[PDB]
Amino acid sequence: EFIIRIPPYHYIHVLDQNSNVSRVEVGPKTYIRQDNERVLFAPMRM
Amino acid sequence: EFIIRIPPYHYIHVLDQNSNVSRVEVGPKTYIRQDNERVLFAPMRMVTVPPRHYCTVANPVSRDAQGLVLFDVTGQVRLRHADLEIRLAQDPFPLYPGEVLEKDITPLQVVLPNTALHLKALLDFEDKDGDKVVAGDEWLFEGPG
Amino acid sequence: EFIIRIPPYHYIHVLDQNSNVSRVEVGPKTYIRQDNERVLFAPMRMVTVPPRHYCTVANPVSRDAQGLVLFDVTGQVRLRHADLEIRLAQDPFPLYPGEVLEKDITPLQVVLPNTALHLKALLDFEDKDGDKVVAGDEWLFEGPG
Amino acid sequence: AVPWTELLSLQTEDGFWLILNLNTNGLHSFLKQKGIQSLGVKGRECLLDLIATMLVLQFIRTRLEKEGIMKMDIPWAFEAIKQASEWVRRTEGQYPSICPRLELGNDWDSATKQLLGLQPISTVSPLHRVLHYSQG
Amino acid sequence: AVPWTELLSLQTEDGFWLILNLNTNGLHSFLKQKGIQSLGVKGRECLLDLIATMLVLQFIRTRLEKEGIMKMDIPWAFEAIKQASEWVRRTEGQYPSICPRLELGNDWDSATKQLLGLQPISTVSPLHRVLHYSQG
Amino acid sequence: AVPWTELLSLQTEDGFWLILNLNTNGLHSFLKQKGIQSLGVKGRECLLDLIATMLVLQFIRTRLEKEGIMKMDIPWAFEAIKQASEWVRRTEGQYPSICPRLELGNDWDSATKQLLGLQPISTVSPLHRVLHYSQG
Repeated sequence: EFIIRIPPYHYIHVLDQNSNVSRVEVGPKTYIRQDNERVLFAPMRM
Repeated sequence: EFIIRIPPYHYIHVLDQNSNVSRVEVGPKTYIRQDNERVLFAPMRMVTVPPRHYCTVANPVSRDAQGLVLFDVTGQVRLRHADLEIRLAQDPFPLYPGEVLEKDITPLQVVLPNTALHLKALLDFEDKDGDKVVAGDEWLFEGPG
Repeated sequence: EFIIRIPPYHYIHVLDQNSNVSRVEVGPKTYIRQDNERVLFAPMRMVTVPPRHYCTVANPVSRDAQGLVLFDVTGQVRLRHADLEIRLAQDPFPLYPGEVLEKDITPLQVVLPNTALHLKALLDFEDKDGDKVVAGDEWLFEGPG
Repeated sequence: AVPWTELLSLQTEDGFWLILNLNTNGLHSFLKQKGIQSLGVKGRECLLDLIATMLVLQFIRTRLEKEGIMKMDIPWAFEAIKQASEWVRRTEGQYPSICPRLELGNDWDSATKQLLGLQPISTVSPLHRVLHYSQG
Repeated sequence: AVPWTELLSLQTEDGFWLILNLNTNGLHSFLKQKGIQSLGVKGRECLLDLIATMLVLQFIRTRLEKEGIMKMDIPWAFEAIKQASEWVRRTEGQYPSICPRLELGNDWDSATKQLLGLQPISTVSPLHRVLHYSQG
Repeated sequence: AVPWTELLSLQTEDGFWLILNLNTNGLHSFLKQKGIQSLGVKGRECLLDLIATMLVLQFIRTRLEKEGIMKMDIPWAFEAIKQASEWVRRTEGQYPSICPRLELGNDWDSATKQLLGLQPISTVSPLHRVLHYSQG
């Protein structure tokens, strides 16, 4: 669950549950979330 | 689970799972943790020590010239490893994480008149008289005190 | 498996399978490995040594004039093979890979008064007095120290 | 109805002293912890003989007070009580205040009666591991 | 009810000393590890005889204190106790402080009572492999 | 309960020394490997008789210490022990430090007790093929 691999030209939304604030991460990057954070859905294409 | 009510003169330890760093919260306060954080145990009393008594705590707090608790760059507390510090009568201090209460509240011993104590120096130190007390030395502490 | 949480004053060893090279990570930090990498074992405590105590570790760390850990060109740590180094009271150092903790935390021995130690030189060395102590020599270490 | 002739069998050849019903090994451990080795081996044995003699005297005096009756001096043991009093009133003067400094009591009445186990002892005193260690 | 006549059989021809119930081989290993060969063979045997004699004296004194009763000097063994005291009070002066330097105790009471096994020993002392090695 | 009269049968005609329970052939191989032929045949036999006599003395002394009791000088063997002590205290002076140089121990206590097999020997010493070669 914790490991998030964003393919090139894809994005996700992850929820900061200490702030109730969501945000996007883009790019051909790998992502690691926190305990508080929660990725909303699977990596969809930009 | 999320609601934490610290009674007056009590403390807990809570673990920052984004840093693997634990910390104390004291006082008559109410506490709310995060999703990442996890309180380790139920609120236990800040240990108090009466007059004519003492205790020793393993791994004491590293402090400055004024007695402020020194911290790490990573939010951790600064200890002195495998040492023991003897604490006299004072306010109900808390126990910072990574510390064990080895000696309990034990009384200061009274030496009766016409009776003395045989004391050995375990480690080389300097006494308040002014002599470099080498380890292995022997002492004669007598008196009614 | 991928998430690695190193507690404060703990370490692990992880294997770079693209280089067959292992390495230590210390500190109160969190760790994420790669696909190639593999953590060897669960996070164990950096071994601490109190005062009036010592330990010996097989295959010690090769160091520079300042005590920095020397490394190999291939990312490996520089050892000194089949040697033993005796470490006195210090901070909780880690054990770099390829090292065995042979002697545990054992106390510095005290010599009672009117009693001495019979010491043999196993290997030719030079003592702090200034004599070339050839192997096979015998010693008389007496004292209350 | 304690064995009395067996008490007459345990009279020593100089005049001092399981029938006594007391934890002797815990008492030796207590007196060793209080530091009785700083008197010599002769002084240690001379003090243990005094403590044992006064303990037997307090036991017999509690027995006689339950019947109703340095002043101990029945026809069957008048000689042993007499030589015990003549021993004690000579050997006590070498050790003044040895009952507080070994932490047994104020005087010999307090010390031997609190070690005899017929009176309760307060909680602030360290005399708890001599009467309750034998109850295991 | 220890065998007493068999204790009278083990009186030596000079006046010193399985019935004692003590690990003797582990005790020899402990005293060898503490370095008793640096006294000569004569000095080693003279010290072992002193340690064994004082161990038997502490055993008999614990037996007599459980009954209630350098000052050891019953009619059936007064001569053996007398010659043992006359031996010990002469041979102890050659070895002052031999109980701390061999790491058995402060004085002979502490050393012989902690080797006798009737009192518990603290954990920082190396006296654990003499009373617990025989429990296998 | 070792055979004692059979030990009295093995007293030699000058006063020196399977009942001993020791690997004798492996001991001869060990002492030959340590180079005992460089002393003459007379010196070799004089050293083997000393080693065997001290081994029997350490065996009997371990037997007497388990019962509790150059100073060895029971009525049934006082003459043999006396002449053995008078032999040993004369013949030991010819061979100083023969126990380290043959690699058996520091002194005669260490050497005869580690060869007797009642104490464990450290692993860095070459004394392993004398107590474990007989266990096959």
